[PDB]
Formats: sequence, C-alpha cells, structure tokens
Amino acid sequence: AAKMAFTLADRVTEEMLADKAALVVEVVEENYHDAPIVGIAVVNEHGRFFLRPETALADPQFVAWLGDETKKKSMFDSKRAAVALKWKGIELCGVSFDLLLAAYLLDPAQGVDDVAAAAKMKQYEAVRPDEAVYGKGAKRAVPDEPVLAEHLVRKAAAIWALERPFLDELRRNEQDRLLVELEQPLSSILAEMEFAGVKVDTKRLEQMGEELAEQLRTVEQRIYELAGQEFNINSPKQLGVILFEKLQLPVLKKSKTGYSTSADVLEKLAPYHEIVENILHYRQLGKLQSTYIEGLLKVVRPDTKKVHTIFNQALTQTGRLSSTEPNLQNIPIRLEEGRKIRQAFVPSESDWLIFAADYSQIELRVLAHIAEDDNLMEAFRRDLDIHTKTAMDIFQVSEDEVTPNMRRQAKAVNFGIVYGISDYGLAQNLNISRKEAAEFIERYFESFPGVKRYMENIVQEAKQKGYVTTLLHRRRYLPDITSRNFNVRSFAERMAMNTPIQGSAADIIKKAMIDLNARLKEERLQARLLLQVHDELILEAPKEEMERLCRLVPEVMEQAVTLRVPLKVDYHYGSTWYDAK
DNA sequence: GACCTCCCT
DNA sequence: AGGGAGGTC
Ligand SMILES: OC[C@H]1O[C@](CO)(O[C@H]2O[C@H](CO)[C@@H](O)[C@H](O)[C@H]2O)[C@@H](O)[C@@H]1O
Ligand SMILES: [Cu+]
Repeated sequence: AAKMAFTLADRVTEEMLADKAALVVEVVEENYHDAPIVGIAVVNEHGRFFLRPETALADPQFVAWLGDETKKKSMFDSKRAAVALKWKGIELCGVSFDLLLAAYLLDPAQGVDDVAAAAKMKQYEAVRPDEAVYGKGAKRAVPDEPVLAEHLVRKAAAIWALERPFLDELRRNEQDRLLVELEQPLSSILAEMEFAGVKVDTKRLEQMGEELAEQLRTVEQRIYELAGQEFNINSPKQLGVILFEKLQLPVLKKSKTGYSTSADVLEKLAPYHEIVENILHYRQLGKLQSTYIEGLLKVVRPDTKKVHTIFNQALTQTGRLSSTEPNLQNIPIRLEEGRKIRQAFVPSESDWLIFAADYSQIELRVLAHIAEDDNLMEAFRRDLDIHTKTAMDIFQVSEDEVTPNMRRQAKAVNFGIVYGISDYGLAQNLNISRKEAAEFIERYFESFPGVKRYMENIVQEAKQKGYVTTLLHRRRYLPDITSRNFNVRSFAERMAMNTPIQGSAADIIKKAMIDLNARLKEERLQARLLLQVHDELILEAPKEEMERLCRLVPEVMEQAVTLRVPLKVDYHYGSTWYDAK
C-alpha cells in the first residue's frame, strides 16, 4: 500500500489558499468542545498538503482563508471543526459541501460516521476507517505524524473525489436543495447553539442532590425493613429473588435474561405487598439522582457553569436531531418532582430570561395535511382539542359525554395511529385485549377514512419505490417491507406510516430554526437559540426582548411552511427553563 | 467490552 | 415511532 503523494508543509503557502478545497480539521476526541485539533489537510487544484495545527492556526493568511466565505471548502462533519475552531477564537466560513450530511441524506440507514463509510457508498476505498487509524476504547490514540498525516490527506482526497458523485445523486433524488439550503445552514446554527451552551445553576442541583440523597436513604431502609433483609436493589438477580421467591409475588412478565421488574409490571404487583411502591419510588428518585443530578454535574464546565451539548445531525433515521453529553432532549417534565430539575437551567446573563416555543400537535397536523382527511383537517381548522374530538368520534358521543377515561384512550389511539401501531401494540398500551384494540382502530378509520387511505397508500408506495419521503424530500429506504416474515415486514410498514409524519415535522422545525436565526439577525435582537427538543425551540434573551419574541418566534415557526391546516405554536418565558411554562 | 430499565418527544 | 444513559458475564 504505497503512500499517497503529499507535501508535509512546514509553513503555509499561497497555493494552499485556493478558492476551492477539500479541508480536514481533525478533532479526534469524541466531544469536540475545547478539544485539540491534531492536524490539518488541504487538497486542491495545486496538490495535497498536510499542515501542523500550531503552524496553520497561527498563520494569519490561513486563518483569514478559513473565515472567508468566498473560499469554498468541502468537509466531513464541518460542525466538529467549526466548534473546535470557535473555542480557539477562529471562524470557519465558506463550507459549501459536507460529506457527512450528504451521506446521511442519501441513506441514513448506512450509519455513515466516517469518510471511509461514505466513500464505500461510491466504491471508493483508498482511505482507511478512522477506527483502524485511531483504534478503539482504551487503545484509542493519535498515531505518529507520518501515519496521521497520510490518513488526513487520504480523507481530504476522498472528499475532493466524492463531492461530484454525491451531489449528482442528491440532485437525482431532488435532495440537492435539502442539503444546501436546510441541513448545511442548520449545521452552522447548531454549531452556535452548542458553543453558546446553557447555563446551569449548579448550587441548585447540589442541594437537590442533598435532598434526594436523604430521601433515597429513607426509602432504601424502608425497602430493607419490608424485605426483612439487605440487598442490591439495582441488581436484577437479587431483586427478582426478593420479589418472586422470598415474597412469592406472581410472575406476570418474564425477560429473556430472567424476571421482569419493569415499572409496568411492578404497578400491578403493588396490591400484593408494600415493598413494591417503595421500590418504584426508589427507582424514580435514583433515576433523578444518578442521571440528572450526578450526570449533569459531571458534564458542567466548571469555568463557565455551562453544559455544551453535541447535536448529532446525522444519526436518526427520520431526520430528527439527537443530543449527547448531556442529552438536553430528555430532561424530566412529566412528574413534578423531576420537572424541578429544569429550575437549574438558567439564563447565561443577568436580566435575561428563558423563552420556550413549541408546536401544538405538529405530527397530527402534518398527518392531516398529508392524508387530506377532511374530518381531521376540519378539526384542526377549528383548533379543537384533538383527543376530545377523537373520543367523540370513535365513541359516537357529544363533547359533554366524553369522560376522562374516554379521552385518555382516544389519546392513546391517536399516538398509535401516528406510530402506525396495530391491535397488539395498542393492546399492551391501553392494558386491553387485541380484539378490543382492533375495534378502536376500526372505529378510528371510520371517522378518519383519509388517514386509513394514507396508511394503505404509503405502505404500497414504500413497496413500489423502495422508500418513503418527507415534505422536504428526506428519504428512508424500507427494504424489509417485502420480507415474508410477519414481524419484520410489519415493523417496516409502521416505519412507512410514521416516517413521513415524524420526518416532515423534523423538516419543518429545521426550517423554522433557519428562518428564525435570519429574523433574529435582521431585527438585531440579542436573543439566542439554545436548544431544540423535536417540536420546541428554547432561547434566552434580555428581559427587554420578551414582548417582541412573543410575536416573532411563534410567527416564524408557524409560517415555516404552509400546510392544508394552520400550524400553531404556544410559548412561555420565565427566570428558568422550569418557569418557561 | 459486549449485552441486557427509564427519561424525553 | 424516534432517541440517550448500571449490572452482569
Ligand atoms: O453526526 C455527528 C457526529 O457523529 C460522529 C461520527 O460522524 O460521531 C462521533 O461524535 C459524536 C458526538 O460526540 C459521538 O456521540 C459519537 O459517538 C462519535 O462517534 C461525529 O463525527 C459527529 O460529530
Ligand atoms: Cu442501558
């Protein structure tokens, strides 16, 4: 395997600053925030170059070239490079092609997470997987200069070679604008969000942690008093023995490994013995303690008291974002004791406030749009309570005859319809029988014949084309749709049904983010985007901007696309994330 | 290092 | 429907 030719440069030259280049700014640490850049490579019309970061990033011409938006770069995962460079006070501009995002749009099922995996999609194999170069786990390391340098230049050369074929394919798929006008500009916005971060009131979490520690100690002792002995409550072997052998509790669910102690199961066992509610309480508290007190405190930067998440923009199969380290998309809200964690998330400057705007029922509104179901579209045109309306229809009752249990069940059905669910899975959910579940679904489709039609038509389209699409032309390939195995085919069908709804919702909120960022700038507001949680945007702004944000944010979000039904956005603000309710 | 419950939308 | 994050072996 003969080396690829390149200049191991000792200094930056003019021919390295062409107005078109593939660029590699390598950040090997997974978490790129304030992380080292271990090397640089540039491939352009004049050749291939490796530069050492301490050289290139001290060179004013290079830094200016980095920041010049008329000097176009092709990269893989530009957000990583962008953020790492922001921490060093350097702006990266002019990124006109991101191979990671191109690969993700073409097929999110491939799990492209390095240049080698993207290149393999076009039968290009003259580059190694990062894992082969860096190793894995405790053996992970930056290799010596000649090996590192060759690797970065090969990645750059791959990018240079693969841009045209990736773009041609995106174009054939009508995904070219989706890359260039949505995902790439979103990438910059997300880079700013991650860099800005979110301020944490660590003292507040620590005293929450102190309280929890005390309450956990109390319940733990109670559990041991009720069990008549001590044991590792978090050990599935030990607990299963206490519950199902020593205390003779019925076994309602098994798990391949052993006895199920899932919360759905424990709830049914609670009548039999007082230990059960205490174990549940213990789990709720321990979850908060371990994950959202301890876990959060571990990743707060002590110098700024901020958490800086990383939004994985090229992971989920539907076009949603994900968030890591910490995950700021699963902060408790459902139960009050856990929701109080949100009080620890505070504005980053004094006299600023948190502002949260969320779409109201975006998935069902999208479904109404794509199905063209007359009844559902009317329901949203009237701005009805959708679950109450759905109860009225499937039970054939007047609004005044809808009971709370009726509403709750219509709500579960609505979620089921959205997730493409079937008699069995709705059964599990409503704690009812398969045949009953099947009658609900049948009643649903009688009231919403357009949605039935859609569910039928989309599964057939998935079979005929091999994939389904979203509003903005995101794509998901569903080859299991023709499996002769019921369970595998059926999962594929649900995906066929759900992906255009979940994915189109993701598309809309991504566009809103772009539109919003543009409006914020035009208006010269200091308001800034901090977070996205699938159907909601969280910002922080001076107290003096709230009144304008109240009008501006919902409007931008509501007007992002025009559907057959209105989009509706609710909003709140307050001293903390908790209070923005 | 791999494999196997509970938090969010 | 999508995700992220301690015991056992
Ligand atoms: O797609 C964004 C993200 O994906 C990569 C690989 O493409 O994944 C690494 O980085 C993320 C962010 O910390 C980690 O969660 C993941 O485990 C890593 O493999 C990375 O390059 C991008 O930043
Ligand atoms: Cu786990």
